[PDB]
Amino acid sequence: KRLFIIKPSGFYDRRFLKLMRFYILLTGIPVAIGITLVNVFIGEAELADIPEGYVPEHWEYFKHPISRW
Amino acid sequence: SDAPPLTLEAIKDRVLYVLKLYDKIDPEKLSVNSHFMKDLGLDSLDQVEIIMAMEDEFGFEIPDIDAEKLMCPQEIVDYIADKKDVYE
Amino acid sequence: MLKIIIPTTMLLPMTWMSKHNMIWINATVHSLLISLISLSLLNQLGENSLNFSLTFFSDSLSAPLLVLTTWLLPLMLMASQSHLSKETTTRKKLYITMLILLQLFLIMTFTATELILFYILFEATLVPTLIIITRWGNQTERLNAGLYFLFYTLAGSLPLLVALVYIQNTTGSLNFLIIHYWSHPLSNSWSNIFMWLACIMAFMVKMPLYGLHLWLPKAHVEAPIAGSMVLAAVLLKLGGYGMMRITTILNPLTNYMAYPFLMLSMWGMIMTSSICLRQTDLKSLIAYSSVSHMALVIVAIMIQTPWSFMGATALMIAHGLTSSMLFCLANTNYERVHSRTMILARGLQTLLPLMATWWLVASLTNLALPPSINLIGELFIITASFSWSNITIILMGMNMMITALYSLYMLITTQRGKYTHHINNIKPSFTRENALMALHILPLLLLTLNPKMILGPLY
Amino acid sequence: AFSAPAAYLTHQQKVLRLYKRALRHLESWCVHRDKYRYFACLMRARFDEHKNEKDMVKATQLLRQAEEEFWYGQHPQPYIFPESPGGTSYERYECYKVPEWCLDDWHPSEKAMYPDYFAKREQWKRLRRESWEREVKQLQEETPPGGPRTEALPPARKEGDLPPLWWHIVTRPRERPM
Amino acid sequence: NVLQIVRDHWVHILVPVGFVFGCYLDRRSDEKLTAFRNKSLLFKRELRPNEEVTWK
Amino acid sequence: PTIRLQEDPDPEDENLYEKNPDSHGYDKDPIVDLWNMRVVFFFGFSIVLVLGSTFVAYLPDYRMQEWARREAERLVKYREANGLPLMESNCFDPNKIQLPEDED
Ligand SMILES: CCCCCCCCCCCCCCCCCC(=O)OC[C@H](COP(=O)([O-])OCC(O)COP(=O)([O-])OC[C@@H](COC(=O)CCCCCCCCCCCCCCCCC)OC(=O)CCCCCCCCCCCCCCCCC)OC(=O)CCCCCCCCCCCCCCCCC
Ligand SMILES: CCCCCCCCCCCCCCCCC[C@@H](O)O[C@H](CO[C@H](O)CCCCCCCCCCCCCCC)COP(=O)(O)OCC[N+](C)(C)C
Ligand SMILES: CCCCCCCCCCCCCCCCC[C@@H](O)O[C@H](CO[C@H](O)CCCCCCCCCCCCCCC)COP(=O)(O)OCC[N+](C)(C)C
Ligand SMILES: CCCCCCCC/C=C\CCCCCCCC(=O)O[C@H](COC(=O)CCCCCCC/C=C/CCCCCCCC)COP(=O)(O)OCCN
Ligand SMILES: CCCCCCCCCCCC(=O)SCCNC(=O)CCNC(=O)[C@H](O)C(C)(C)COP(=O)(O)O
Repeated sequence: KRLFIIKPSGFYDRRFLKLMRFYILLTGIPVAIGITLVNVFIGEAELADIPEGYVPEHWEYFKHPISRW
Repeated sequence: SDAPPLTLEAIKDRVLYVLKLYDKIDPEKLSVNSHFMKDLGLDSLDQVEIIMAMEDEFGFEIPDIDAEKLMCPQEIVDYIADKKDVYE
Repeated sequence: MLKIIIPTTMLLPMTWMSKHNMIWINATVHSLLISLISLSLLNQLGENSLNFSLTFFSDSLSAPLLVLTTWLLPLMLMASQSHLSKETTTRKKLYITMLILLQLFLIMTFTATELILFYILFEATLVPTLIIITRWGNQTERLNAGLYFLFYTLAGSLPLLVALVYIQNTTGSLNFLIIHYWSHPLSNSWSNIFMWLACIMAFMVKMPLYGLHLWLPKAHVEAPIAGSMVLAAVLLKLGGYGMMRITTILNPLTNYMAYPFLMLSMWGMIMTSSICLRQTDLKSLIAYSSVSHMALVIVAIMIQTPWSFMGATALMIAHGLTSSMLFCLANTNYERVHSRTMILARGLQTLLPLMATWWLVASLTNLALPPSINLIGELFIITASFSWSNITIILMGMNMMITALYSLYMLITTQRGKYTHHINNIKPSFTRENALMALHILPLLLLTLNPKMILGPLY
Repeated sequence: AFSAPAAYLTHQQKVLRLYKRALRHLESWCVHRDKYRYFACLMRARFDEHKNEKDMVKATQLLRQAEEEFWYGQHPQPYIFPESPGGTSYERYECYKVPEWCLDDWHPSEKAMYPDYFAKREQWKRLRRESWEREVKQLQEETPPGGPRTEALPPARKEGDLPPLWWHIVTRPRERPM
Repeated sequence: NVLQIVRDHWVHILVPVGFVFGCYLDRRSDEKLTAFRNKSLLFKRELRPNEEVTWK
Repeated sequence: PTIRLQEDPDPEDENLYEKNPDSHGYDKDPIVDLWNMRVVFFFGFSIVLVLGSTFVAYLPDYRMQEWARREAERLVKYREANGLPLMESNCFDPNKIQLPEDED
């Protein structure tokens, strides 16, 4: 026969975990999608020689677009 | 799953079973309310052998201080029931 | 460096002009914002430090320490607002003001270009800490603790002041860059021996070195929760940072002036770890653990190798996070049962499961489980010490064992077994407490992915 | 476990306890049922040999040398019932025992489930609150002036009285609580 | 509508304004240390046809 | 009085859950408490943690380790293409050093 199981309250831990997951995901799903879209459509730069008489900007010495920005 | 919840009725049948398997007790004149020393004519060592038989029966050990006073089958039934949390 | 500093100062009138019921919200929001802005000092050039101006500069040694300070402020605010609820508006604003002034002094000390400014700020940190301990401390013993914290510190730092002004008279400068580029060997003379001692003992007492450590159990145990958090996470690291800076003018004397401090630190590592095994107070246990960890840092700084400096930086950061988390965990239970005795409340895992998870993770980082940065720092220091002498492994090995022992002892005593029958006022964990634990723990775990950030200048 | 202890054990209680211990350790040595039954009857006989001794001193010395024999000949690894204080299941289910006062800290959404259980719990709480003062008064009545002498508690004696100090005995968690 | 909510939330401009002011003062501090701009043996360079300074 | 002083009795601590069964432990006022929870969670987990970890993960190579690797590659190619030693035990040119002339 079904008896009652005396446990401490699980409402508050569960609510905390849902809130933490919610906020972390709220801002971290857009970042994951943005990094994917950048990596797929923009991509990294390719190594090239410095053309004659040309002087690159300081950010043009890095290959990843996010690091460059 | 494991064993079904114990029912006072199964308990008491089992205690009476072990008690009529005891040679010093008259089966046709033993009752659930029979005093061990007073009605059945036993001494303390017989009563000790009886508690030890009861632990062998129900697979759990009974402390000496508590046992000193299980002087009738009904008291053994009540002890086992209140220990193993059986209400019916 | 001005961009980080002015907003921190701004925090002051922002909290003094806020409504009575919005002080915590405002302070927490803008503290977090300041922490985010600071996060941008981690970009380091490589060959040299970033010199913003004549007065301030940031290093790879410095950047991790500043981020930890700024991150610790909002956590202290979250931990404080519970036990300060009954307080008047003005006294709550005064408490927050103390915390803000402490953050301001700390940021400046780490980035000051020259030693006299470093000394002044490193000493200015004493006033808010003392006020916090003695005014908001729960027990009668706080007054004695405050005196111990003050006097032990000043008895070390005043000879440092004399030594610094003497050094600027003989060298012409105390600017750290000039100090480094124009470094010349220290001869072996009585004058140089006492100059070495006067340059070292202040940072030794800040760490603390074993035998000069008696102020720390008092002060860390008698302080309110935020006071304890900042005392363990950041204020102990002033000694390590200052020693790492100052030991550039001390060569080649350190080769043999370091022997007694190494002996004290290794044996006292063993001693304080053993002490943690027989402790009836739960805060007392966390304090002595801090001592044991800082002994390891003292050894690393004294042996003067690149691997030892890297390990010391990593261990300082990791200890700062873990020790603050452990103090907050103890304070939650204290808030429940109003006693610090460790065997009073038992079997708390049955009543508070998620807090038991936080306890387990904090205890696992305290014993330096791989691949946490606690073990990264400890392993680098142990390797450097092995190179220094192969016999150090025996002491290092023994310490690792005793640390595991008392860490799991604390965990088992407080979380396992059966609950004390009489205590029935253990309410569910608040969202505030769980979020405080997570905000301690997530950053530590995140740091494992990018180990180089906390490694330091030598890297 | 359930009975209040006394200031000391009588000679008779010591003798019965030694009888039980000797029998259990003999069963540990004598694994099989028939051989144990034989040697247990021999034990009972050797025990009955001095049953009717009137000299208390010689009875005490018999008990003492019997205890010495038991200690020299005990089983180093006697059988223990699994839930007994040395058993392999002794405190196995203590992590599942939650005190009942935890149920008052439940969220109202948690108590929305199980309405009948919580109504009946409110009834039990009313009962305890309305019995407490009578319990205290009765205990003050039935107790000697120099404090209690044993750990024994009196029953209820009036019409609607409850035995004093009953709440934490009646509301034990369970022995298999989950 | 906005009068009293400005009067009770105006404190939320202090720290961002301090941040902006600090960035400004850092730039002004940089403007004082230009004695070796385009003068170091490692980075000395020929100016582009239209640029005035190598860094500001 | 057999007393020493006129003192308030030490009060019992109040349970935030009693007047607010879902109270987050930030404040007695349920609205202020809810908003304290929200600002903590947003500015700590959303802003600082996620965006800050991303910013630190994509920090440009100012430590010059890629540059150093490419430089070492050039040097190794040139040096074992010419039969030269990979590294020289002298960091500085011995022709630019002027040792003290006599050693005894
Ligand atoms: C969680 C809730 C509770 C809280 C928990 C606590 C949470 C705390 C979190 C705190 C916040 C943290 C923030 C940190 C942010 C860090 C971001 C970062 O650093 O990015 C790094 C990095 C960024 O890349 P990058 O260096 O910028 O790019 C370099 C290249 O240029 C790029 O190369 P490419 O452009 O060529 O590649 C293409 C592109 C895209 O690639 C593609 O589209 C194609 C991929 C290949 C697909 C091929 C098959 C598919 C198609 C087949 C079928 C269709 C075709 C056939 C159909 C017809 C069939 C007939 O690649 C990607 O975009 C990869 C995805 C990147 C995602 C990054 C997400 C970061 C999130 C940051 C915030 C964190 C929020 C957490 C929650 C987020 C939600 C999860 O991303 C990764 O590291 C991804 C990791 C991939 C791992 C691969 C597996 C390796 C496993 C080996 C080890 C394990 C072995 C076993 C172990 C032991 C077991 C026993
Ligand atoms: C509880 C924690 C407290 C903090 C720990 C503080 C540690 C301070 C200890 C200082 C380390 C060593 C100090 C100086 C190094 C050598 C000391 C000396 O004994 O060595 C010999 C010195 O010879 C004699 O020993 C002279 C010193 C003896 C007089 C000092 C009294 C020591 C008694 C211990 C008192 C405890 C001091 C700490 C107070 C708490 C070396 O011979 P010598 O080559 O010729 O001298 C080298 C100096 N020269 C080159 C200028 C000539
Ligand atoms: C509870 C439920 C649990 C189950 C759910 C689990 C979900 C999965 C969890 C596991 C996730 C594993 C992720 C593994 C890491 C992948 C990304 C990683 O590689 O990023 C690292 C980088 O991590 C970041 O550096 C972490 C930085 C630290 C974050 C700090 C947060 C802000 C500060 C907070 C206060 C700090 C106080 C202390 C300061 C000292 C290293 O990147 P790297 O290999 O290079 O990238 C190569 C390509 N790049 C360089 C172009 C990107
Ligand atoms: C909380 C407890 C901390 C205690 C710390 C105490 C130790 C601090 C270190 C020594 C303190 C005094 C050092 C003096 C400051 C340095 C100045 C200096 O270097 O000048 C020396 C001068 O050196 C001295 O005069 C120092 C002599 C000592 C005077 C005071 C003695 C105090 C006690 C000394 C031993 C204690 C130090 C270690 C104790 C550690 C704490 C237990 C050389 O200059 P000249 O005079 O020009 O000599 C060359 C030209 N003829
Ligand atoms: C392998 C394991 C080791 C085993 C070794 C053990 C060795 C045991 C040897 C035998 C021990 C003795 O004879 S012990 C000698 C003790 N002598 C007496 O007790 C005499 C007086 N009798 C009484 O007091 C009561 O009648 C009483 C007997 C208590 C019964 O009472 P009830 O009837 O009212 O229950």
